Amino acid sequence: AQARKLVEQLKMEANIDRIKVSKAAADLMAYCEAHAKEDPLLTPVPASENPFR
Amino acid sequence: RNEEKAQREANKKIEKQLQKDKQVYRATHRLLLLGAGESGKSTIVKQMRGIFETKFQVDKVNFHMFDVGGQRDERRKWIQCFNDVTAIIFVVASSSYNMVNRLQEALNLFKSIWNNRWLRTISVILFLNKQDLLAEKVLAGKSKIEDYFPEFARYTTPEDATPEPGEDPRVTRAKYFIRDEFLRISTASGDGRHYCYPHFTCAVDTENIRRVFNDCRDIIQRMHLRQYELL
Amino acid sequence: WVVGMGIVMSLIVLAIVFGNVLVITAIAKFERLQTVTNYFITSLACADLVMGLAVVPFGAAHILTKTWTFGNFWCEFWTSIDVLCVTASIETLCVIAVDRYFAITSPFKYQSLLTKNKARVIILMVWIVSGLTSFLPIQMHWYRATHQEAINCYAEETCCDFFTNQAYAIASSIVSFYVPLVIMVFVYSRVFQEAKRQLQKIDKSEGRFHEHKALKTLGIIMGTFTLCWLPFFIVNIVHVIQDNLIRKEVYILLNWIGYVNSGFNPLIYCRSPDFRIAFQELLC
Amino acid sequence: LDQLRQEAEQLKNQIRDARKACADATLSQITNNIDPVGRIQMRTRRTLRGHLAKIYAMHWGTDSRLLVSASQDGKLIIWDSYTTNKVHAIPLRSSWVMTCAYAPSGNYVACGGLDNICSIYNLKTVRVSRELAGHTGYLSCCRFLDDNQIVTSSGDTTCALWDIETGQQTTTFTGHTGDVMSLSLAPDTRLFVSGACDASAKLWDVREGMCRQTFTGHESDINAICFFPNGNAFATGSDDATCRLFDLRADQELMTYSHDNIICGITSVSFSKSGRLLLAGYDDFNCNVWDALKADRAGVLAGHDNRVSCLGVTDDGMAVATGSWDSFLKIWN
Ligand SMILES: Nc1nc2c(ncn2[C@@H]2O[C@H](COP(=O)(O)OP(=O)(O)OP(=O)(O)O)[C@@H](O)[C@H]2O)c(=O)[nH]1
Ligand SMILES: CN[C@@H]1CCc2c(ccc(O)c2O)[C@H]1O
Repeated sequence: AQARKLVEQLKMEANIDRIKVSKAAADLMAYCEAHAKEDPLLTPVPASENPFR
Repeated sequence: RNEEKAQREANKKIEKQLQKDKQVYRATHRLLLLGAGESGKSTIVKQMRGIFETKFQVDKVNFHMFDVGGQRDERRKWIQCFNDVTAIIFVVASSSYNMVNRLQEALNLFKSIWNNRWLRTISVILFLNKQDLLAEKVLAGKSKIEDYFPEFARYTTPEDATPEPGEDPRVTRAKYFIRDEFLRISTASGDGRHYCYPHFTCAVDTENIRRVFNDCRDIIQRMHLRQYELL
Repeated sequence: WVVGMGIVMSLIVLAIVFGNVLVITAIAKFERLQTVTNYFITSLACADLVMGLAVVPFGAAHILTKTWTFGNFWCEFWTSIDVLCVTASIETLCVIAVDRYFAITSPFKYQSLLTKNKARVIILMVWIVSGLTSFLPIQMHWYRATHQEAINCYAEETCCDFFTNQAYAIASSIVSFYVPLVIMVFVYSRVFQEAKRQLQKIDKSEGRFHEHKALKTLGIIMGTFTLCWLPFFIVNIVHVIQDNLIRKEVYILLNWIGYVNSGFNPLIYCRSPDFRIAFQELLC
Repeated sequence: LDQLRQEAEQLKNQIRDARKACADATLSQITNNIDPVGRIQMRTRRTLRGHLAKIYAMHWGTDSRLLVSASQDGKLIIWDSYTTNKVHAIPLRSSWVMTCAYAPSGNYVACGGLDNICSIYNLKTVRVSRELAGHTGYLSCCRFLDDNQIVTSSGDTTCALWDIETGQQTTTFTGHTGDVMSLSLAPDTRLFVSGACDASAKLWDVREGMCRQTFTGHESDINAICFFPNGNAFATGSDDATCRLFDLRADQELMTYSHDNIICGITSVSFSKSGRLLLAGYDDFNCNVWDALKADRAGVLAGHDNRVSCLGVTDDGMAVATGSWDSFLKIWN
């Protein structure tokens, strides 16, 4: 009943495709390394360019 | 050049308005109305007059009340927003000691509210409502307290307790027994920060507006006395 | 011998300066401590710091060397600043007592009656009244004495003493000590009555299931002030009415016992947990 | 009937078996040869005053200059970070507000609270432009998906997608059990997540209107959630003093951030521009900075006299702002 929707809904979550954890970790590490030099919080900027100084 | 001059006027106007509004914010005292089901909050607030508000003034003092019956929920998480109120008003139906039990649920609710982490320093003004139906049930009634609360059988009225005029001893004994169970929870874990103020009010009574005023004044006086280490 | 007294005086000066500078720094640095009541306390701390940095060291030097080695103008300035500090370090206590009285007896109107605007006006008025009875009668020669010893000592620039006529001696005492004393007594009596009534209410309400703190607090607050300052202002009036009743040494001793009160105010008015936490961080 | 309830479990297990077979290693094992970023010290730059009561919400502007904030005295104030001078002061009909938002185009501002009504204001005309009603509980968050449609989550275990022009709900999301505390939109504004009060986070589809995944890692209420810049991960902060980084494609968590000296809940979570530093606000009146790749603490942002209840990072990644119950806003850098 209400359960049937629940059964149907849960069955829906079963039929998906999953990738290995190593691939996801490699992708996250690659993104973080690629954009590692374009943020001020990690790498401090010269005091001239800081607008709050 | 012109930008700073333009911004200065706006800043000055906003600051002046905030300075004006600070006084009216500080003047008013906020209360919270919280009661059990079928207790009688509506008649009390009506006699006083998803959210309901009320503003009233006594002796040139502004009070401003908050009913929260809209989001009534089994689980309360909006209780965090109310840690800055002056007092909490609790309305409980005294005559419903055998129906649905209901008084046990009310006592559990009071115990849960009392020991909340965010409401450690908030007092409670307690109105034991429906005072006439209780007398009607007690005076020659089929159902008596000992049947539902076993401890009532041995209990007797305090000697120093002062009964009202023309009151049967049985009614007074039951009425004080009901109050004792509520005060027992408060005295257990108070530790001096907050107290409880029991009262006996019906629907017809109209002097509650003075009781709330006096209790708020006493609460503020006790807070100020304790702050300076004299109490 | 002389050195031991010298050794003490240094400890007194160090304590008086250190406590007050710590209190002022703690109040100034932290945002939480700013309050309407904390303006009076910082005014008192500033007055005590001025006293302990100005009048105690020069007086100690004079008593050790037994001869004033500065000019007449300098010791006149010293007398004026000493009287100013003494008469400004008591009306602040009176104002604090009155503020507590308003806060306790009239809780609803406390917010409206005392605001950040009125506190500055009150402090300025108190300081102006204090400086009106110190510099005006001393820089002008209205307070000077007439008898032979005083006029003989006035011209000499080696010794600077304190000789006054009856009028100034009585008037300064009335302005500085007794008027604050009666106000503080009446205020604390009313405050004690309020606490007694509230304890009676609580005991009547919930005595079955379950006055010392107020007595101790009032006792310390009144006793420190009265014991420190009361004996001096009796002999101050006495030595004028009676010519030879009181010697010089007893007068000097009572006066120096009076100065010690400036070293106990931080230990009395700054025992709140907020102050303790604030001291923790600044200290460490 | 009975068979149907029984029928479901073979399904729950298949899910568990698939997730267990998917895992091959832990994120810590791979992320072990990276040089640490080192100790990080942040200093206060600006402090904004003017709120008479405690603060619940704030939201940085799209231009990285302006921001909005709400307080329990019933007042919305728009600031200017550079010059620290107020711009607007909008009074509120109800004194209880729990959230606020700021339009991407900088033309509208939304706010809602304990009354079950969402309000919208027009900055460039300041009068109420639209009021949205239909929820049966208090609101918790609201985000402008665009200039014409807003998505909100309420305390009645539902979320909705509104239409400002007509004022009626378009799609309704259901499936949660307890209250809903927070949400965040994807960078492409096609998917959004939520954090429920029953220790579960779900990934929704805006266009379809149906749930796609569910994560059940935590143990207590989930109070905040933030979405990874890449778009394939998100971080949740619960009331049991832990943070977790999940993954949509792997459909399971990777790392956890916890320490033995804290027993306080977490009220806010945010990322940096590059996704390396994860900032969380605690009930100990201070803030902590983590390392998203190593679970090693890298700094503390202290200075607030009461609990931290709001946190945000500029779109240009120049500064981070904090709000606390002490009615003060601080700009760190
Ligand atoms: N005998 C008696 N009846 C009362 C009293 N106060 C309220 N009632 C009755 O109790 C009924 C229900 O209480 P209401 O006054 O409606 O308050 P309520 O909104 O039901 O209270 P909640 O359900 O707790 O919100 C009303 O129809 C009243 O007639 C009282 O003092 N004495
Ligand atoms: C140098 N000692 C002075 C002498 C007289 C005097 C003092 C303080 C307050 C007064 O009102 C006085 O008249 C003493 O501190």
